[PDB]
Amino acid sequence: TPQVPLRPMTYKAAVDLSHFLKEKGGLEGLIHSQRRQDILDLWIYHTQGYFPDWQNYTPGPGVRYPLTFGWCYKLVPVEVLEWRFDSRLAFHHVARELHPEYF
Amino acid sequence: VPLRPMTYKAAVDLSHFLKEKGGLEGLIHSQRRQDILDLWIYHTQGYFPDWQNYTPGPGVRYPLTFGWCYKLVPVEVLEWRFDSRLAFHHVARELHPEYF
Amino acid sequence: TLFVALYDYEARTEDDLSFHKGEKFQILNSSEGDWWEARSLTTGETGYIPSNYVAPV
Repeated sequence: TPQVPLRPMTYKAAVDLSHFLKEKGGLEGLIHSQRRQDILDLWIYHTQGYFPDWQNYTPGPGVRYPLTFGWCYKLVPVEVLEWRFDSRLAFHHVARELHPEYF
Repeated sequence: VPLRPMTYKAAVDLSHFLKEKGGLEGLIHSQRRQDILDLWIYHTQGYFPDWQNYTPGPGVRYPLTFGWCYKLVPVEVLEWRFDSRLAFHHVARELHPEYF
Repeated sequence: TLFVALYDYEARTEDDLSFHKGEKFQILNSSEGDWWEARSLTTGETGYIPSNYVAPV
């Protein structure tokens, strides 16, 4: 199985993908680490082809909101953080209502 | 191309490679490029994409990986620059000890 | 001018097209990237497929 072409992540792509990893279960509740965030970016990249520059959350301390509108996952400290699904992210660009610099 | 751990020896051998080949030397910097490099090496060598990390500017960006003999030099438009001294002095640590 | 699948591929976004090695297609739009919008000769369904996964008949 070859490795599919590169293509940028997109809102619709991000959303379908979130429901996918939510339907599958596992990423939900998982403890965060760069090594994991990175294994993620690569697994998605290998399978889907989305260039690895989309899974960026915001700077802490506290909740880490995703910069990519449509990626329905955030990082919540439970500092020691963990992945948490929250569909409101698909309707509120909180990571821009907060940190507008990045946009 | 089995997945291997980026060690000092591997970093060095790599820096020598990309210097012999040419190109990266003098090239202007962009995250998308730094990313293209991370992936290119990952595909061909098998080094997990967490070794090419420079230091926060402004100014010169020293690599955090002891053995990667490349740094980003402003000419804040930046460009890759090979400096073998980096394999002898871990400047990115004398300077930014937090990352260590 | 209608391509055939070299390898199987399961899509994971509503806009991609899934297919089994041998499923024939017909490109509706190659001029936009390495992700071609194609039409399955089997089902009639359209969607993006990874061009590196197909080849002409």
